[PDB]
Amino acid sequence: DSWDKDVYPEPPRRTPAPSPQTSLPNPITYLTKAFDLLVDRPVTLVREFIERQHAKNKYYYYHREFRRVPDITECQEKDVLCMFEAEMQWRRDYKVDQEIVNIIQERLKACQQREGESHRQNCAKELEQFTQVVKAYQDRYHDLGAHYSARKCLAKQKQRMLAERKAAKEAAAA
Amino acid sequence: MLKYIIPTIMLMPLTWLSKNNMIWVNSTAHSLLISFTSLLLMNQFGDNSLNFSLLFFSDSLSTPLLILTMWLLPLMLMASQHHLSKENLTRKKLFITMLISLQLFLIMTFTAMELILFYILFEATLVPTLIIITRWGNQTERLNAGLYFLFYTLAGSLPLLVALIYIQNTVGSLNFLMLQYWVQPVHNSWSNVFMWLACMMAFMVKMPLYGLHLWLPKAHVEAPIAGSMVLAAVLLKLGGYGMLRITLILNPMTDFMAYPFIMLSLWGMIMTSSICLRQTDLKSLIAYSSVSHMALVIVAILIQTPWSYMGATALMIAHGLTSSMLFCLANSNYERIHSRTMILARGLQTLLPLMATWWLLASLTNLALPPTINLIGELFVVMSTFSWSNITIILMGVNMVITALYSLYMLIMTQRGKYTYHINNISPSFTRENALMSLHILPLLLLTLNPKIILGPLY
Amino acid sequence: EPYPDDGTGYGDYPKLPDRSQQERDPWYDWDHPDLRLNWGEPMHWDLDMYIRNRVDTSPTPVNWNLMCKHLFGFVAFMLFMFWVGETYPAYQPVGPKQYPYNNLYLERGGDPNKEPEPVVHYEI
Amino acid sequence: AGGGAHIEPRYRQFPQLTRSQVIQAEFFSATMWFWILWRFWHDSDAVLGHFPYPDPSQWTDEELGIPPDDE
Amino acid sequence: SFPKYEASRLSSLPTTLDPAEYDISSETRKAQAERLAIRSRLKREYQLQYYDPSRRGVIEDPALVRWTYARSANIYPNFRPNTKTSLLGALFGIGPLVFWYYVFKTDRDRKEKLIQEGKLDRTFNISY
Amino acid sequence: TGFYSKDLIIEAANTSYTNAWALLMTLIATSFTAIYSTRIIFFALLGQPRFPTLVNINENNPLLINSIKRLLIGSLFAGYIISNNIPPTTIPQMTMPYYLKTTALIVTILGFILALEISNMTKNLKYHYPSNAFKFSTLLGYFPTIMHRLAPYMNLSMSQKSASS
Amino acid sequence: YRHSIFAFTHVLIPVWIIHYYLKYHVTTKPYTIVEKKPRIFPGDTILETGEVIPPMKEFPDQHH
Amino acid sequence: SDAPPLTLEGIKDRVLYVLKLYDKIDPEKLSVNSHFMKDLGLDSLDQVEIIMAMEDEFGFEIPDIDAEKLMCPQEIVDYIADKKDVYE
Amino acid sequence: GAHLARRYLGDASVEPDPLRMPTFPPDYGFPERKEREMVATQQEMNDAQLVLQQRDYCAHYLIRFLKCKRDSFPNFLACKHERHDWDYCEHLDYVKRMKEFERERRLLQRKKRREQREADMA
Amino acid sequence: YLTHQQKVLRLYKRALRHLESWCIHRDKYRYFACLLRARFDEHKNEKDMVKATQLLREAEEEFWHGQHPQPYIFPESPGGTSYERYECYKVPEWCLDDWHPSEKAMYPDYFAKREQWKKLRRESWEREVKQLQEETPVGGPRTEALPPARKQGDLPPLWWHIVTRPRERPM
Ligand SMILES: CCCCCCCCCCCC(=O)OC[C@H](COP(=O)(O)OCC[N+](C)(C)C)OC(=O)CCCCCCCCCCC
Ligand SMILES: *C(=O)CCCCCCCCCCCCC
Ligand SMILES: [Zn+2]
Repeated sequence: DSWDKDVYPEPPRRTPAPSPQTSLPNPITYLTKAFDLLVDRPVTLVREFIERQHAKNKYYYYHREFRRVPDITECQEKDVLCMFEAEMQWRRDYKVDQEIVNIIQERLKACQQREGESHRQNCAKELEQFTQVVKAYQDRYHDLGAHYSARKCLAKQKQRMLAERKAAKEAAAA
Repeated sequence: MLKYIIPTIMLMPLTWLSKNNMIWVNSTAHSLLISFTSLLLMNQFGDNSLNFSLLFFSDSLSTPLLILTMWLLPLMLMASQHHLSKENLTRKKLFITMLISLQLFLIMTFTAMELILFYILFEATLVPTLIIITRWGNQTERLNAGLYFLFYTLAGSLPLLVALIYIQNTVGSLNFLMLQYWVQPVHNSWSNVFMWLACMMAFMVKMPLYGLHLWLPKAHVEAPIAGSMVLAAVLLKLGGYGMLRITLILNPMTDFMAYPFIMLSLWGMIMTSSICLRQTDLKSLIAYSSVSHMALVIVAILIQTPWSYMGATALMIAHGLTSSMLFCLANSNYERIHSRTMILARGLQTLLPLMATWWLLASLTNLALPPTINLIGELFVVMSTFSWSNITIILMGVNMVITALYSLYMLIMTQRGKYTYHINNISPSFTRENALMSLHILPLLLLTLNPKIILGPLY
Repeated sequence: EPYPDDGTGYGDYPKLPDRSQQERDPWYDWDHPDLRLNWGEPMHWDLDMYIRNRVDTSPTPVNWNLMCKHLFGFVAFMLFMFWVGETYPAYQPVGPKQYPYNNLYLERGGDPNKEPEPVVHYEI
Repeated sequence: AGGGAHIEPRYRQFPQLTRSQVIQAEFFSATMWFWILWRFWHDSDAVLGHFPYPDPSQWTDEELGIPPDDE
Repeated sequence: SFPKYEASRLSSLPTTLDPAEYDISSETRKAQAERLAIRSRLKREYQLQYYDPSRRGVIEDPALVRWTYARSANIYPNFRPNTKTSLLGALFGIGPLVFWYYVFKTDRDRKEKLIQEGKLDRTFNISY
Repeated sequence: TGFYSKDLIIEAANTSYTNAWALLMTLIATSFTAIYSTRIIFFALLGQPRFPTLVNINENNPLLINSIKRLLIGSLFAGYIISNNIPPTTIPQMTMPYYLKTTALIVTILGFILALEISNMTKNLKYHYPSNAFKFSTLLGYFPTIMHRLAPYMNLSMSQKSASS
Repeated sequence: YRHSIFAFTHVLIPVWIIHYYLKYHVTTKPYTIVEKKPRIFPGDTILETGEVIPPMKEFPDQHH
Repeated sequence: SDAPPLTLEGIKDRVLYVLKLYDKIDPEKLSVNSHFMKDLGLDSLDQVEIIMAMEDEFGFEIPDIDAEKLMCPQEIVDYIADKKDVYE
Repeated sequence: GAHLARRYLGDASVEPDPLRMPTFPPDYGFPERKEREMVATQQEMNDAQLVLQQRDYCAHYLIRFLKCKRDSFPNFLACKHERHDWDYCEHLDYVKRMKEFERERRLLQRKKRREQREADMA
Repeated sequence: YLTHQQKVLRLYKRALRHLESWCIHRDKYRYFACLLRARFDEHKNEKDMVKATQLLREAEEEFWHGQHPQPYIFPESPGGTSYERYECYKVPEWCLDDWHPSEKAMYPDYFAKREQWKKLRRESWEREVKQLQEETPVGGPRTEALPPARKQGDLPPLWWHIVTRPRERPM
């Protein structure tokens, strides 16, 4: 297969069987028999020729994997060598998280088109996830600014955590 | 960056040791070769910038400006051949030397890792620029234009020198990589308000900021063709590039210090567009058009958002190609009728059909017709400023209307209408002039296909 | 007639009549037919504003003040009448067209949990 | 351009015609009326009305389920 | 009698309905004639160069040169700081900048309160 | 073609929770459609010619006839063909009082009758009284003569005296 | 001949290029072409799975 | 445009064919040279009506500054000849 | 709209508000009110992809009509009876909601008389 | 300036155009054209030179009140739908001097006939200047218009651009 089916789900297709009632012929049915003979088959011949060439000299490319490194929380102040690797790792994860929100958004848009006029109901699992990730993405990376960095991300989290532990502490005193 | 600095130096021996009748040919060919190798700077990674040595580095903000800089020198050489024809041999080779020494400083300026090395080369560009204007301009006003161009820049540069040295004493370093990890927030105090002004006013005079721009309609008008091209294509972007770098060490004071400079730019963006509707000089009309676009870049840099910086970088490259193209167009008419009044030679589309096609394409990019990179950069700045304050759509929408009004009024005045009867020496367009316009417009449109290489470090 | 010496930089430049270029003899053989000028003629200070592609000052059949009264009146009355029609809508005699299954609760993005208060519609 | 029947522009007079203009012009004029009449006959509801409008005045208080005024 | 035509800067008085064309004094005939005199002297000078075959270029127009010189380079040396320029310059130059400052300052100050307190909706806002 | 779209709109406009003045304006407009259509037919097809003496009134170029013909066919069958194939997506209203179902037809025909009478009244040799209602409509409401002469004057004047000088 | 040449270079060749582009490049990536799932009416059989949807309830209809 | 070109003689036929339906001139006395003031003494205001008839005949309209200088059935053909670039 | 003259140039209390249609008590008032049933319960409507406004109570009719159009292609002139059936079914729904308008209007007229009696008792 | 005789002719000239715009139908135009025609003859015989002006001003003022808001304009006049429609196709004559020889060789006959005119103008230029200076007042010319050609061979001075102007329908 081309893409992993789990990452991009698709419910099974149900094509209703044709059931003609009129005596006239269906023009599309004959066109489908003329398109699949003068377009589909000739194109398949060229591809099969091209596909055979590729199999003769197969060669591979690998998906680079990055070894984990200490995060910004484990780096001494004004320690560039330790802060450099931690900062670079943070930037890579920021890029990955950007694409995750793109995967979820892509799934959400697909549901709206696939489900047609009933999209407002059948698209409930996707929309819940989309709101789930977007809330998480907003907290991790938002209002940081153009000169964003791991330090500002750490500071923002510590601002949220303090305002949460204080809220939790004083809730019991209500 | 030595692989580009040394070739640029070798252009100087090439010009002086070449045959007396091959200075324009050898110079043009070899500078084009230097431009071709500049594409190697695009080895940009997503996490870490490209660090060559302790003096030079390149990231996604430097690369587009460097490639633009080295692509402009061959174009300047073609445009200078005509009016430097009766000039004697020795002074022609001095003119080319100024252009090469100007490219030498620019490429080192856009790649300097340390912020005082940036200052030296940033200021060093004044000398060659001043000499081109004051020695090879035509009018009697080139002398006073040179003085205005000189003292406006230094009045802002000298406070900048003090501010940078103060930062090194306190922080301990000026290496831009180091500042990214040792930067500390700026406290709100009267001393820190003037530290902010010193670090920025030097770059506001070169954008230019509205109010501090009276030198631009004098330098860009009295300069030779090569002077106007580099002045309005690269030298204005030194200030914009400078701001993008030094705003790293000014947070959070930029939250409130940006207010006076956002209002000057937003309202000045409408004063400069309006002034274009009544300018009686075709070359001065294009000059004021530069202040309006660069007012968008000032707003984009001062609000510090990922979308604004991506828009700011795209706008700077788009303006450089479009503004330099317009100066060349206005120059071709001047080289025939030898006058700058816009209402003198009319209906030129009847006599120069192809040169009017270049006029049309240049104006479409000037008024940001999609999907040009002129529109992509401007749109992103408009999107970012809407989040800043939804009311800004009013001012950035009115400027769009005025921008299309003066862009097409210039097109209609000189191309449409009826030709002047007593102007009878409109010879056809030489291949030199047609090729000059094709080297501006083709790269401008091709970038639309892969526009991510001009969006900057925050892409 | 020099411009008034109010210190606005006009100097000794002639103050020609504030007449558009469309208000000139169209048939007179002009040295500049489009601009309707003559070589050696002092150009109006605002010549670039009075060209034929711009502000025109030709006499109009209806006096300027009269035109303003009519146009504003039509605009003013029409807007007032729209407001009157907005607060007095014209609606035919009908009821709240009914829909089943709790008024299409599940079809309208209804949350299955915390089921709605049942709503039913009876024949008639 | 085209076939170019090249009918001379006559001086003060009625312009010359051809046999093709009138026959084709008249053909569509009759087609419009034929189409207008044929559709009007088969389904005239669309232009006059589909269903009678039930006057509510000529109704009874019983079918509407109005409780008696006497409670 | 029909209502009289009332002129204006954007609607000039028709020449026919102007009580200045019909009167024929001694000054008018020797004045409207004088205008045509110089107007003809200039046309003669222009006509000589326009029709000359040994000419290829642009006929310099001193009227055009004076028009542009009075619009760009002669304004400042004829400028005096007085009560009109100072007041006109102040409210056109400083006025709008101040007006737009309080508009944007008030708008952004209002927004910041609603975001700190959570009263501004930013559910799906992940672009800025 | 037009009946399957225009008439079906007046039916929905008439029988909707709408704005009474807006509902009235549409109906008056539909009558006005007949009046200026009758203006074109009367002044361009009927009466006696007013054009110069030497003209070439030719229509036999094959391109001109063919181009018009296809749209002429389309102008008659487009509404029926389209409306009977597009899937339903609303609830069209088909039951309504008699004076609302045909309100579209009566106003246009009524305007047709009114237009024909007014057109013929121009043949009589009675003089004319220039009316302000006539000059208001002739000059497009004066909007193109105030705005297009006022706004350019204000903006351009401000550019030179204030912005630049 | 004129129509056959035009119907070949300007219709048949592009639809080969477009179809080859769509079949083997565009459709190999997720959600490049997303169809609307066909409408399923009562009393229909599915080509893929073979399910049958029971018809609707008895209609209490009437003439006209 | 498909409009037939105007010939030098063709214009003259039209010019006189219009003057011959005035019902104020003698057809046998009006010729290519017939002044409207010195030859047959036609009224000046009739020149306005004469020219208007010419303008309504050829389509284009003559200026009033030069219409007042034309009372010579030969001159009208000359003026129209020098306004539609007719040379044969 | 004849009734409009009454509501805007007459008495507002008698006429019912279209946005405030009867909040009156439940089925009480009409003995043995019969619930309006439905045919396409949940999945039949959400399988023909009917619009959110069309599938009110004639879905069985609309679903049936859409079945004919798919099969009758290209005989677009066919299925005329199916469309007529849905039009009639929609018409009955239109009158049924129309009855509620007059049902409440007279109930409003009845409701005021009792109030008038109490005010006029003394 | 316009002589009082000229003004009446212009006023009469326009009044019929606007009047024609009110009638449209030819027959209704003829009926009122005669009536308006008559009203001129009513005061035509007047020879006061001081009451005629008063009527003219009252005539001009009367014309303005009743003038058609949208007068008919012939489609080649200052205001018509095809005014200057072909100004883009009109090109000067000196443009041919810049042609490439290869594209000039496409018309061997045409350009031979052009060289004669340049010779004709070049030879005639000296005489035309001499004619204008002598036939002009000492202080300079007083009006437009140039003298005609006096002697045979000499051509009207200042004739090149009037003679060789672009055609009115270039293409
Ligand atoms: C069911 C809804 C009502 C249906 C009836 C239609 C509405 C009544 C009007 C029908 C008559 C008609 O439009 O007349 C059409 C006439 C015809 O041109 P003319 O000027 O008479 O002749 C022209 C030729 N001349 C000059 C030689 C005689 O032009 C007019 O009226 C001109 C005035 C138009 C504006 C008036 C309506 C807008 C009012 C608002 C403020 C301007
Ligand atoms: C009620 O909703 C009627 C809405 C229709 C508005 C147009 C009314 C036109 C009345 C004209 C008189 C016709 C009387 C039969
Ligand atoms: Zn030159």
